[PDB]
Amino acid sequence: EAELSAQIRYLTQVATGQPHEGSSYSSRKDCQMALKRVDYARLKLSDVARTCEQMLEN
Amino acid sequence: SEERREIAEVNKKLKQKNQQLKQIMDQLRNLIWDINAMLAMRN
Repeated sequence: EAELSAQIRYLTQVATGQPHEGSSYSSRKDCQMALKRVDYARLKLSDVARTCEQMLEN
Repeated sequence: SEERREIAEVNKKLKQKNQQLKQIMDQLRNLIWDINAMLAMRN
């Protein structure tokens, strides 16, 4: 009874009835763009290494 | 006269080598340009 009454009191102190307009979307978006930059560079490095292997292969 | 054919052999050899080097160089140029463009737009 003590714990649940205390937590209903604490929830009464920090309730607002409003849907919390904060977010973390933009940072996730920028992190996704950074990772796709890295992936693009990886594919291009694979292609350059493959042409180097074709040149050295003969 | 055979040394002329030797010259033609090595000429064809490094013709192919130079064209492959040009492809490697073009891909490096394009990767550098893409990196600089994509990193320039992030700000």
